[PDB]
Amino acid sequence: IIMFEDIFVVDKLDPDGKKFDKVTRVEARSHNLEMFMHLDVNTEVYPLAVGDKFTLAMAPTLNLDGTPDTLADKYEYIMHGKLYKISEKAELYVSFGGLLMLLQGDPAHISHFELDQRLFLLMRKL
Amino acid sequence: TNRSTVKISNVPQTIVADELLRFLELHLGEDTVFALEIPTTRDNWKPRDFARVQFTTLEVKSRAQLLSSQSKLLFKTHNLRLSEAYDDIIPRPVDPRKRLDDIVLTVGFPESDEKRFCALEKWDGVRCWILTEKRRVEFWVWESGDCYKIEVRFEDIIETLSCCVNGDASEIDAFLLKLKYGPKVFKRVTDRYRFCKEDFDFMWIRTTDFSGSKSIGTSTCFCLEVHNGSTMLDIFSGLPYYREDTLSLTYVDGKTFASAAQIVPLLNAAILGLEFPYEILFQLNALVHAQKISLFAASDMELIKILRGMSLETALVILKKLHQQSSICYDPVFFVKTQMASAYKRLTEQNIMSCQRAYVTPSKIYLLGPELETANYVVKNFAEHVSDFMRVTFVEEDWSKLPANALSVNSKEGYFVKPSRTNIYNRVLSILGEGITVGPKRFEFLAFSASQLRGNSVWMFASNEKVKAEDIREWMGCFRKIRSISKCAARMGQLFSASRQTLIVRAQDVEQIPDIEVTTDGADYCFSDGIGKISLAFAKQVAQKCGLSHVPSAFQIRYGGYKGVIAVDRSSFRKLSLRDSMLKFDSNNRMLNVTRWTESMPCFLNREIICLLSTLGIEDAMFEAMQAVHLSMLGNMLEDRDAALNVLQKLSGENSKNLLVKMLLQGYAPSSEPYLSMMLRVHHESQLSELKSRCRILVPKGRILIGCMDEMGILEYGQVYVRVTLTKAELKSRDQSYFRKIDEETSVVIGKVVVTKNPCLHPGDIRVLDAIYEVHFEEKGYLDCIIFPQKGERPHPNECSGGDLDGDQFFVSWDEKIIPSEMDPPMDYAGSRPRLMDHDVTLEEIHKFFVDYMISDTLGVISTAHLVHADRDPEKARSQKCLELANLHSRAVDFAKTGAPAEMPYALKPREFPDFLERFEKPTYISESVFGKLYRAVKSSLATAKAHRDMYGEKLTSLMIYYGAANEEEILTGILKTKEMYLARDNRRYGDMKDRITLSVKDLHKEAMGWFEKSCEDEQQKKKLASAWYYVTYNPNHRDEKLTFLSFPWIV
Repeated sequence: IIMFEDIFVVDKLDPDGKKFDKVTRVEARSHNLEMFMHLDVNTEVYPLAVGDKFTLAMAPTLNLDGTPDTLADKYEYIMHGKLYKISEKAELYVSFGGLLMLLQGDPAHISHFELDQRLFLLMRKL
Repeated sequence: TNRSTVKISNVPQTIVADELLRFLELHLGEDTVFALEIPTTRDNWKPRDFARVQFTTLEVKSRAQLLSSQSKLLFKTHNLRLSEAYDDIIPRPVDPRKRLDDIVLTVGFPESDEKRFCALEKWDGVRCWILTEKRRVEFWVWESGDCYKIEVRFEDIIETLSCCVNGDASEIDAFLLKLKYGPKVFKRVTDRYRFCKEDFDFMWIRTTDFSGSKSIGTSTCFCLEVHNGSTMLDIFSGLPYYREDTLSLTYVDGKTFASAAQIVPLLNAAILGLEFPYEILFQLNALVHAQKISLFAASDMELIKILRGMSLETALVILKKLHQQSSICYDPVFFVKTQMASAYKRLTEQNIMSCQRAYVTPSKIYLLGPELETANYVVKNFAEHVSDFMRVTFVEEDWSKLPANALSVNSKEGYFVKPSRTNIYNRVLSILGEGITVGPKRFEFLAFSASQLRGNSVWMFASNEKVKAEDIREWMGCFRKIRSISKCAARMGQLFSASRQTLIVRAQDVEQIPDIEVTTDGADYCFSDGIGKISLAFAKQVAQKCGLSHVPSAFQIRYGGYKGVIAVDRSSFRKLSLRDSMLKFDSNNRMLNVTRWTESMPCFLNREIICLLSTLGIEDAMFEAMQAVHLSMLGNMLEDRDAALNVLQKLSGENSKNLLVKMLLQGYAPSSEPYLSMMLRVHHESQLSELKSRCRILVPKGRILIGCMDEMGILEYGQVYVRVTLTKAELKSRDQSYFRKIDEETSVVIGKVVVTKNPCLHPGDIRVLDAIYEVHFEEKGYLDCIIFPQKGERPHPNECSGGDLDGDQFFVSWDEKIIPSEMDPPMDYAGSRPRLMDHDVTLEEIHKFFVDYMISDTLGVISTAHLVHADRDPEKARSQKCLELANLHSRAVDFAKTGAPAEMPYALKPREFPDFLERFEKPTYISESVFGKLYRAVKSSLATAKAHRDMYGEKLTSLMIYYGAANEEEILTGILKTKEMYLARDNRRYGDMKDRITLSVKDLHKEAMGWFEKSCEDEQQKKKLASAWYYVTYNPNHRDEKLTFLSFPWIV
C-alpha cells in the first residue's frame, strides 16, 4: 500500500527559529536513495530540530487492501494532498492544502506516481 | 581548525555587537570572545545578516561548534549557525606562548670574523608575534608615539641561532635571525558594531625606514633579547633551518656606522680619502650587498691598505673568486693573503658590453655587478664610458614587482575618494630626482625603453667632465616638439634596442613619396602606417656585414628617429627612400642599423587562438587528436633517431646548423652518447613543462612572418599572396591541392589563410583571406613576406586589433579543415584623445608618469580574467562581457602610448582559476572546456690538454655557482629547473636572465675556440689533438678526484 518509504535526515531550516509563529520549511536529504526534500511543517505542534531522523511514507489510501478515498496508529503526522506538477532527476510538487512539498530524487525511484491524484503523507520521528 | 574565527550564519537585524557579546559570554566562558565584527552595507546604520566572531582559545571554538551542532544556541528566537571563516579579524596567534611582550629588539650584522656582534640601534618594549599559519613574524615597535610593524617571513630568514646576553653559556637569553632579504615596514594611521576588545580601529600602510640613523636598512641580522625560557626552544624550533647549537656573543660599539643619506648600505667615501679605483670599490660594494661579507668586515684599514696597491687583473680575479665562495666569509684578509681595447672589439663583433645592474628596494639597494649583456645603440658612440651606464630596477624586498597597494593607497576623504601617496612614492621620486651616488660618481636619469617601462627599469648615466647626461639627451634629438608626456618618453626611449652597426648615409638622398589615405563611414583608415621602400643595392650592402646569404624581401629597420619595415622593389630609383608618416622626432644622426631581417619559424597555437576559434564550429576531436599525435611523436623521439631530426627541423629553426642537429641525422644508438641523450631528455622535459604551463601546438603547415605591401594595386579587398620556404615535411610530399611548387625552396599557397597576432580578445579578428597566384606578383620576387593590397575599405592591420606595419609578426597557416563560414566584424581601433601640455617638459612630469605606471597597471590580469570567463560561461566571445574585456585590454595596451588608465572594475575579477594554472594558493575549479580536456589528456600521458680542461671546468663551475646552477644541463641549456620567489611569477625577467646566461656561455665558447685555434695552428695536428682530447675525456680512468666535465671536447 506504501509507494515510497525511506529514512530522511533534516539538514537546515528556512526560518531557523523556535518561536516565529510561522510555518517552517525544512530541507531533508534521504539516506541511501539520496533524495532532496522540501516540506512545510508547523514546529509549534510538531517540533523538529536539526540532525533529527524521521521516516516518511506515501500511500494512496489509509485503508488496508483497497478502499481508496488503518495506518493512523503507526504514524503521527498524517497529511492529505494532491500532485499537480510532475515535470522536473524527476521531482514532485504536492500541496497539502497550500503546504507545498518538493521531493527531488532519481527518475527510477519515482515512477509509479500519476498526475492529479490524491496521496497521503505518513511521517514519524522514530 | 587552522584559524579561530567563526562566522555566524544568521543573526537578528535589530541587535548590536554588545548584545551578541553578552550572549556569547553568558553561554560560553567569561571574556572568551576576542573580536566581534558585524558587517554593514551602509556606513553605520545597516548591519548585514551575518557576523564573524573571533575566539581566544581553540577549545572555546570547539565548544561553540559543539553547541551549535546541537542547536543549543538560541538568541532572540534565532538559531545561531556556526561556520568556518576565510580570514581572521586580527592577525593574532592563538597560542599565548608565542606572544612576547616587553622585550628588547636590536639590529646589527656579523661585524667581526670571531663570535662578535655589533648593535646599531636598540628598541625596548617591543611586541613579537609568531604566525605559523601565515609563515611570518610580526614585530611591533613604538617610536615617537606612532607604532611601526616589521614583517619577516620564513623565507626571509636562512638560519636560526640562539645566544645569551647575561654571559652564561647554559642559559639562553638571545636569538639570532639571519636575514637574506629586507623586512617589510608598516605604519599605523588614524565602532558601534566593532568591539575588538582593544584599540584596533586603524589600518597599516607600507612605509620606508622610520629610524633616524636608518639602522634597519643597513642591518642584515636581527637579535631578540628575551628572558630565559625552559620551553622557548620548542617555540623557536618551528623556524626553518634551526641549528641546535649554543653560541655566545659580545656587544661591539658600532654606533659610528650611521648614514643619514637615502642610500644607506653604501660605504663612506670620506673614510678612504685616496685615489682608490672606482671598479674595485664597486666590486667591494657588490660583495657587501651580497650575503658574503658584512659592512665592518670590509671597512677596516688593513683590507683597503692591502687592496690599494696591487695588480688590477689579479685583484679582479681574487674579488670574483671571493664572490664565488659558497658560504659566508668571515675573515677576508686571511682569504686574500692565502689566495696569493677589447671592449671596442667585442662591441664591433657581437655587441658585448659589461653593464652594471642595480636593484632598488624600499629598505636597501642591491648591486648585482658587471653582468654581460647585449649592447644597444647609445653605447656605440659612447663606448669610453662603459662603466657610467647602470641599469636601475625598482623591485620589492623579494626582488618582485611592487604591489599596487604599496603605492598610492586609496582613501575616502570628503565627498569623493582621493588616493594618498605613500612614503615609498616619495622615496622613488627622490631617488629619480637626486640620483644614486656610488663612489666618486653620481648617476643621472637618461631615459627608459618601452620594455623597461613594463618592467620598472630605467637607464642611468654618471655625469662626467667630458659628456654629461644632458649632452647625450640633446645628442639623441630634440624632444621639445612633443607636447605629450607619454609620447615624449616613448620617443626618447625607443632608440635603445639591440642592433647591428652598418654604413653611414648622409641626408642628401631621401625621398618624400606621398602616402594613401581612405576615409569611409566617417573613420580615418590609413594603409601606410610604417611601410617603406628599399632597393636591391641597399639590401646587398646591408646584408654584407650581417653574414646573410639570401636577400629577404622585407626587414625591419630604424634610423634617425624613423621606424618601420621596408619592402624590396624592381623599379627603384636610388638606394634609399622614405615616406611621410614615419618621422617621430628630429635627430642629429642618421646611423643605419637592422634588428631583424627574416625568421621563417614554424607557427604555434597559443591559448587565445584556441579560445577564439572554439566558437566558429571547430570541434574538440580535432584538437584532441592533434595533441595525441603531438605527444605520440614526442615520446617516440627518444628511442628513434629519425624523429629527432624531423622534430629539430620543424620545431625551432627551419634551417639551423648545430652540433646536435648534425648528429641527429647520423649518430649512434640513443643509449650511447650520454652528452646527447641527456640533452634530448632535458629538452623533452622542458617541452612538457612548457605544454603544462601554456598551450603551444606545433603545426607544420603554418609559419610566422611579417607583412608588407607592393606598389601594384592589383589585389582587391580579400585577396593576398602567401609564400614561405619548404620544410622537411613539405619537401617529402610537395603534392597538395593548396600547395603550389613554384620553386624548389619556395612553395606558394592557394588555401584559406587567416591572420592572427599574440594578443587577441575579439571574435572579429578572424578574417579569412583567399590566397591567389599571379605571374606579375612572382616577377617582383617576394619572399618571407605576405602581400597586402593597397586599396580596400579598411587595411588588414586595422582589422588585426588595430595594428600597424611596424615589422610586427603575423601568424599564417594554409590549413583546410578550419571553418570560414562564420565572419564577424572587427572592433573599433580608435584610441583615446591625446593629452597635450601647455609647457615644455621640466623632467618632473616624466618622472611622475614613470612612477604612476606601476599604479593601476592591470595589463596582466585582463587576459587571465577573459580566459576564466570564456572557460566558465558557454558561448564565449559573444557576450558583452568579452567585448568589455577586449576594450579594456586594448586601452591597457594603449596606456604605454597615451596616458589612459585601464580602470579595471572590481566586479570583473574572476576569483577562481582552472587546473592548468600555477596559482596553487588560489582556489582551483575543474574545467570542462577544451583546455580542460587537453590538460587532462596531457596529465594522463605523463602518468697541455689537462691545463686547458681544468681551466674550462673551473670557469664553467664558477659561472654555475655565480648563477646558482648546480648541474651542467641547466647552465648549458639556459633553463633552470629551480626557481626563486620572483623568477616564477613573471617570464620577462627569466627570459632576460636566460639570454644573459646564453650570451655568457657563447662568450666562453668563443674564448675556447680562440684558445684551440692558438694552441695548435696546424690542420692535421689540430685534428690529432682533438682526437686525443676526445680519447682522454672518454676514458673513465683519466678523471681526477674533482668533477670531470665532458662538455669540453664537444665544440662542433
